[PDB]
Amino acid sequence: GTRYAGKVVVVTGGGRGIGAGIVRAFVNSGARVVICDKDESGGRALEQELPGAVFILCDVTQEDDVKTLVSETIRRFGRLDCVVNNAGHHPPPQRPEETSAQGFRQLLELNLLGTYTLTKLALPYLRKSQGNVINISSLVGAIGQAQAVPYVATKGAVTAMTKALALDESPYGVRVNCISPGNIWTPLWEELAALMPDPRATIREGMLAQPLGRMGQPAEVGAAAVFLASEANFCTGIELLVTGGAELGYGCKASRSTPVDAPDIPSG
Amino acid sequence: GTRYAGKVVVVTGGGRGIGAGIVRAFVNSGARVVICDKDESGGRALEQELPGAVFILCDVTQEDDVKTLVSETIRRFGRLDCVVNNAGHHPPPQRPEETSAQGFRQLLELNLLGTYTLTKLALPYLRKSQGNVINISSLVGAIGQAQAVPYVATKGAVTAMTKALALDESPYGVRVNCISPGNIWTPLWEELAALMPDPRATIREGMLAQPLGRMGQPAEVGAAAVFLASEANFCTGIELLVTGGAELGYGCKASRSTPVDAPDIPSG
Amino acid sequence: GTRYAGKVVVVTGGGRGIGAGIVRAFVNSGARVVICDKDESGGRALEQELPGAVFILCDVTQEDDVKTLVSETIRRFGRLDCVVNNAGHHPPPQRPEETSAQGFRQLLELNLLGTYTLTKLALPYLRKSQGNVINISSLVGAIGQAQAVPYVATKGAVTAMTKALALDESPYGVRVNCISPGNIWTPLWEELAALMPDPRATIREGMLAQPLGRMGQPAEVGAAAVFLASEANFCTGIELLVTGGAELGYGCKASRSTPVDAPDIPSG
Amino acid sequence: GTRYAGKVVVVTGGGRGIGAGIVRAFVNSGARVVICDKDESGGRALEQELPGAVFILCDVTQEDDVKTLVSETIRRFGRLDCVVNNAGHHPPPQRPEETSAQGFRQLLELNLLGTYTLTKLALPYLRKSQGNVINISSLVGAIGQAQAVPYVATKGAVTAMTKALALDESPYGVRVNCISPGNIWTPLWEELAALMPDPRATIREGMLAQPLGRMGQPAEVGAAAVFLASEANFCTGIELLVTGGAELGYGCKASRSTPVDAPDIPSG
Ligand SMILES: NC(=O)c1ccc[n+]([C@@H]2O[C@H](COP(=O)([O-])OP(=O)(O)OC[C@H]3O[C@@H](n4cnc5c(N)ncnc54)[C@H](O)[C@@H]3O)[C@@H](O)[C@H]2O)c1
Ligand SMILES: NC(=O)c1ccc[n+]([C@@H]2O[C@H](COP(=O)([O-])OP(=O)(O)OC[C@H]3O[C@@H](n4cnc5c(N)ncnc54)[C@H](O)[C@@H]3O)[C@@H](O)[C@H]2O)c1
Ligand SMILES: NC(=O)c1ccc[n+]([C@@H]2O[C@H](COP(=O)([O-])OP(=O)(O)OC[C@H]3O[C@@H](n4cnc5c(N)ncnc54)[C@H](O)[C@@H]3O)[C@@H](O)[C@H]2O)c1
Ligand SMILES: NC(=O)c1ccc[n+]([C@@H]2O[C@H](COP(=O)([O-])OP(=O)(O)OC[C@H]3O[C@@H](n4cnc5c(N)ncnc54)[C@H](O)[C@@H]3O)[C@@H](O)[C@H]2O)c1
Ligand SMILES: O=C(O)c1ccccc1O
Ligand SMILES: O=C(O)c1ccccc1O
Ligand SMILES: O=C(O)c1ccccc1O
Ligand SMILES: O=C(O)c1ccccc1O
Repeated sequence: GTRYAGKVVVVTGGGRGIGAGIVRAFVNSGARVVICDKDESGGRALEQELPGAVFILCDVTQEDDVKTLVSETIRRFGRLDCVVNNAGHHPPPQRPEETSAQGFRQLLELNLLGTYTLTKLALPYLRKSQGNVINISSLVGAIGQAQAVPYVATKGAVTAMTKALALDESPYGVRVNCISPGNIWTPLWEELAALMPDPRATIREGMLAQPLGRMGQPAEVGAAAVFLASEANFCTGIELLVTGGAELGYGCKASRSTPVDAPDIPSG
Repeated sequence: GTRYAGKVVVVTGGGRGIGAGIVRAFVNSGARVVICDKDESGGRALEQELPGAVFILCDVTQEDDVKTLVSETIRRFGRLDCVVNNAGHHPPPQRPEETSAQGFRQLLELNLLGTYTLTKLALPYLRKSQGNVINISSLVGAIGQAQAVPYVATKGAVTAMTKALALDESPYGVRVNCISPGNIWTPLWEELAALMPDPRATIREGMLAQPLGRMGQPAEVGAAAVFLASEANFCTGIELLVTGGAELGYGCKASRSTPVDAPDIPSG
Repeated sequence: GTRYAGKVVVVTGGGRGIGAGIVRAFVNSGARVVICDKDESGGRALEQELPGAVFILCDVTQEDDVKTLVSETIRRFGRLDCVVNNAGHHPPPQRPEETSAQGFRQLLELNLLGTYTLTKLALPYLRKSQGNVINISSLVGAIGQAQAVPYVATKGAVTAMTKALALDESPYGVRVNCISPGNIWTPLWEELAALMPDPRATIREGMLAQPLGRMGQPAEVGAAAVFLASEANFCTGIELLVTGGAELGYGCKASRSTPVDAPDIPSG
Repeated sequence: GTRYAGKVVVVTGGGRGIGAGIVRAFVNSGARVVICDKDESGGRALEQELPGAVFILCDVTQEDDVKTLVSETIRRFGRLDCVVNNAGHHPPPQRPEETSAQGFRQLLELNLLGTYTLTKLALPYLRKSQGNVINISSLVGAIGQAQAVPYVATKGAVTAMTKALALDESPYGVRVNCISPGNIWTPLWEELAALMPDPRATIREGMLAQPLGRMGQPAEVGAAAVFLASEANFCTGIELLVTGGAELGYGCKASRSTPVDAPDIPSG
């Protein structure tokens, strides 16, 4: 592959799940990939497996880690063409009264402000390279999700901030886009399902949520990212849905504790 | 009620279902309402029950009926303030290979071109009154629907044409908006459910499609219409969703004939 | 007016601008309105002018102020039917490198977490009343805005969180919706324009941004809010646009420092 | 290139403009491309220039031409993997009173029913190949356009029908997606600009409509199409925007004949 040959790419949270999918997709396209992750285990494993992937330990909520990540990427590689803000977390299901403003704040540090800080520090270099930014939002930013008020809020923020940055940076030719994956089968998905009374039933409901009848794969988000960076030169501020059609058509939305009348009083 | 007192309102398909809901809502607001319907039974009944509602027999696919409707409304009432394009039909479920281009054309005559013809003839009078147009689209125009390719297409057209008209008519101060109802309990809904092997199970799936756990009522669309005409003077080209939240969150979207793997191969 | 008679309504930032528009609209509908504002001047003025409007000093970023606001509203009035989260701020234009993570955080405290905290504390009472929540987001949450990365992000968060809450609260019958105003002529708009080299030229560009050719008024957002609370019982999780059509059609989007070729090389 | 090697692709309107962009992009990916066009000049030229591109004369509004196109593609190539419905026309600017129902109908035959007829006949073969459909809609389907009520309506229909087909065809694994290009520099764009009093000023306004400051190219839509067909296996029913950001941020929307007050009465 040569669609992104020699470009320098930073992927946050690139050590597993969707981030690793994106890392492999960019390596496959010929890029130099800086894996940024707070966990050294998965990243150093990719670094050793994929030459041209390199691991730099970095928590994106720690402003110094991000300055050092950026500082090292330029020092080590002389340029920066693409930033894929992927580091993010989804808490276990929580009703609104089970969330705290403190938890919300911590989650904004990761999902939103981490994405913002790396982008701020990266923009002077992306301007020189006429690079682009890719943020990994989520479909629930667009249509909501049950028991995930903080998470949904951070993803609504990422998608909107992507459009704001696209306007601020178009005078420099720097594109700024986001991918909104639906249900992607990842360790995070697996870890969350394992907290449920019936994990496999929960995973099954995850697959049935798509007209296509399955969850997506990290590789498929990785292809979407490589397309945005390498072949979508007239795309900026877009929200690319990788969702298997989950947002389409009617479905079972009234919840298992939601009072529903019998079908003889259909409209109350 | 006085929020729309003495304004002259035309409601197509106003003889039953959502159209009658809208007719009652405008009468309640003090308007003069011209009920336009191809069926005389339901309309003349409203005309007799509601003074200030008046029935004019008119098939909106028949250009002469629409010229005569418009011609009679001005002759009889001297002005035209509001056109609610509601006349529309939803065919029984049909797979794509069960539709014909002829059926599609007939359905466009009603759902789209009927709305277009009345609007064209009404605009010279709406310009003088600084009136507005309200089109009744559907949520499936926005998110699709199974087994309804022609219907969905006509509703995608209505929603888009609403925005085109809003731009063409804003120099005159004529607002042009649409309501996109989700599942509304109406005779049409009832007639379609009755074609199913299990009508009440189908109606129940209709109610479960909403987080609110019920279908909407015609009166609730009627309130939305009266709000658009009488109190939304800074609204034009909007799509007002009356859907009970159907478009929100994940749901059961993989269809009963869609191959789905077991939850041990979640992503294929 | 009687469309919301005797319901108890809290409006944050109700002391001027859009908040005061909403306060007057609910008072006009017959509600008991608790004006919540951090500035006593504008609120106490409304409290004295409008009986049935009452002012309670409260900064929504101060968790104790919000507990006390909620505690006093129930103690004083015995119920809570409607929360209009309107308190919000738009900073002066700032390029991305002119924003700080600290400023972003402060802005999230107001625009997002203030809305979240009042909603959390209000929900137990809204559940009993089968009330509803109305958040005042912004159109730029949906389509972005130049030189406003933090602000846009907080409004993307508000709009998404509205959908998350609508799902979490539909089992209780509590609707949760937002209004996304476009350009509304308010003191905040005036204050921001006054920071510009040519205020009136800037205000003029604000009016030209709408096909309707003007900015909106607070009263028009107030009507939209009263409609959501009092007549949109089948609406939840919707984004109601009060924008004068700003999001429609093509416009002048390439910025005054954006390199644009001459029209003989149209596509680069 | 090998991303779509040996797949059989039909591109309607493939003889020039965006269609030819898509044809070259698929040929470049290794596909067998059947150029379908009503004009033989541009298509036979591509057929001779690009081996593996083949031209079949076909007007998509003529049901027999489409049956013969489909019949010949299978007979000649034994399979059908991808249908790119691109044939479409944009009439010169027309106010609503300058359109006729007849013109509207003719435009629906091309833009909508042509897309529908080829898809119907192609689906039995796409099911066997687990192929996909790509419709070329337009951004104005989503946000409207001035003086283009019929055109906008047909494109609203194409985008919605894409979602309906995606639901109907997901049980077979057949993806169905659309691209919504903004302003793309093509012969059609050039022909329309040439009808204006100042063509180059009009082209310049076309470029300024994008934050990126230029129009798109056919090659860029071609890349988007090849991505949808060859690498977006978890995408169905999506609307991929190729618009240079035109839908983002505020712009000059109040039209040159739209009454606008001076900036001392900003909100009427
Ligand atoms: N899995 C899904 O279905 C899904 C859906 C929509 C969006 N997303 C988004 O995709 C991204 C990845 O999701 P996933 O399922 O692959 O997650 P994951 O948990 O499987 O992997 C996330 C990676 O990010 C790293 N990370 C976490 N916090 C970090 C921090 N502070 N600094 C640096 N690295 C950090 C983790 O160590 C891990 O390697 C997230 O932003 C998530 O919100 C996922
Ligand atoms: N019912 C729903 O759930 C639902 C959902 C979304 C949109 N809608 C739309 O709302 C509108 C009304 O739906 P409904 O369920 O109330 O339907 P309905 O069948 O119950 O009533 C429709 C009315 O329109 C009249 N009509 C039909 N064809 C006409 C024609 N050619 N000329 C004049 N009048 C004509 C009928 O005679 C009838 O009185 C339609 O446009 C429909 O697409 C309905
Ligand atoms: N003006 C516009 O064009 C526009 C457009 C879109 C959205 N909005 C939103 O509408 C809301 C009001 O905007 P506006 O133009 O009327 O603003 P404004 O400045 O004119 O009034 C805002 C009010 O909120 C109060 N407030 C501010 N911070 C507060 C806090 N921490 N606690 C309590 N009260 C607080 C202020 O004292 C003031 O009374 C904001 O949320 C804003 O983002 C405004
Ligand atoms: N140019 C733009 O800015 C733009 C923007 C949005 C969408 N689009 C869409 O993209 C498509 C192509 O646009 P373009 O600008 O490249 O147009 P174009 O006029 O430059 O080329 C269109 C091609 O389609 C062919 N065609 C027309 N009618 C046909 C018919 N009945 N049967 C078969 N072939 C037919 C023409 O002969 C021509 O080769 C259209 O569907 C258009 O609506 C274009
Ligand atoms: O849809 C999501 O955003 C999501 C993210 C991580 C894990 C499970 C999920 O459903
Ligand atoms: O959702 C619709 O458009 C609809 C319309 C009429 C009848 C049943 C329906 O689901
Ligand atoms: O569009 C906005 O969100 C806005 C809000 C406050 C002031 C000016 C504005 O344009
Ligand atoms: O935006 C469009 O759909 C379009 C299509 C063809 C020509 C010019 C255009 O603006």
